[PDB]
Amino acid sequence: FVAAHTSAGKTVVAEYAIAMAHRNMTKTIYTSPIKALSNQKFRDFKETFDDVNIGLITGDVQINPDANCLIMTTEILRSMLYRGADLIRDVEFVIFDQVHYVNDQDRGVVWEEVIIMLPQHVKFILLSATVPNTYEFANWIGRTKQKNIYVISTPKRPVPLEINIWAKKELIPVINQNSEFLEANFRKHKEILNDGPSKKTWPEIVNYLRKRELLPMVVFVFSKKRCEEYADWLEGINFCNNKEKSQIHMFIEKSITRLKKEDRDLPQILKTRSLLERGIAV
Amino acid sequence: LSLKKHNNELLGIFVPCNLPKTTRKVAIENFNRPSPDDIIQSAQLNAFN
Ligand SMILES: Nc1ncnc2c1ncn2[C@@H]1O[C@H](COP(=O)(O)OP(=O)(O)OP(=O)(O)O)[C@@H](O)[C@H]1O
Repeated sequence: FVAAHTSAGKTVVAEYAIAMAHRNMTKTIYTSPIKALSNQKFRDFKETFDDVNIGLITGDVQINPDANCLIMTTEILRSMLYRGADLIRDVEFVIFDQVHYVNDQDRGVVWEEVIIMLPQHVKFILLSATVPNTYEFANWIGRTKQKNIYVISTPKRPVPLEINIWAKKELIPVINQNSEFLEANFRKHKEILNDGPSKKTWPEIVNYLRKRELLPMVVFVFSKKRCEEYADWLEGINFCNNKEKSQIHMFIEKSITRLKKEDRDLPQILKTRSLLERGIAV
Repeated sequence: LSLKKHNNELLGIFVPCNLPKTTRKVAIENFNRPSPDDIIQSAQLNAFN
């Protein structure tokens, strides 16, 4: 059982498990609560491993069912166990990623049933983040399956984070990398300021951070409509000089070939293409 | 008495009449090596103790 901070390198354990299974000529099953992550992990594993066949089993697709490495959803595994598939006899490792996202009601019963129904020759690898309820999951699994499981945790984040506040064309650091609040900086922030964004607000930020070599930016707006307005407010700003635009255009043109000819003229596609040529997206 | 002294050839598996000893030896040598199942079962021992 591994419970480490985010961006600490949890995927190294899964890669080593897959390599061990390939060396022993056994099978591995990878499972995630969310179907969105399955495709991304499938692509990542296909790129990373060249001597190992990778498969995918979801409610929409089914690629290489006979491969030695399979990525599927929890309900797919539940149905497979209920049917009594013959490939389970060769499975050595089952990996559950993002365990801390399974504390829901619909996601909870299927996970417990899958854990209960698994045979005794299968070993477990568990990955998640730091959550208050960590020892209980491991204890329950080790009691139900009567197996030895080790709980491994990390002290702190390998990369540190800081919290700042922006006000009137400069940035005030108020929490440092040690998670210690700075009262004087907050007081100065209160003093210097003595509603919503304006039309000349996002340009005032896309230039200050650009000159500081901190360009890669993700802005969180809690509204579908406000994001489009904010993106449209950024006018006369570009990040592709002459070849990045051509490469992006080629990638977009090749990608949307799978659609029909009259389905590529939709306004959303045109607006996204126009925005993507300058390095801005929603 | 002819049958008694000619067993193991009259009632055996098929081997061609004019088979050179070299080909016979090569055929015998192949079957004295692990089968495809043997190799896979050898490696799976470390996984399932
Ligand atoms: N010991 C290490 N030293 C240097 N780099 C490492 C080390 N371990 C992992 N990395 C790098 O971390 C990068 C990404 O880390 P990773 O994706 O595993 O974080 P994560 O914990 O899985 O995030 P999440 O919470 O979303 O699951 C990898 O590209 C890897 O090169």
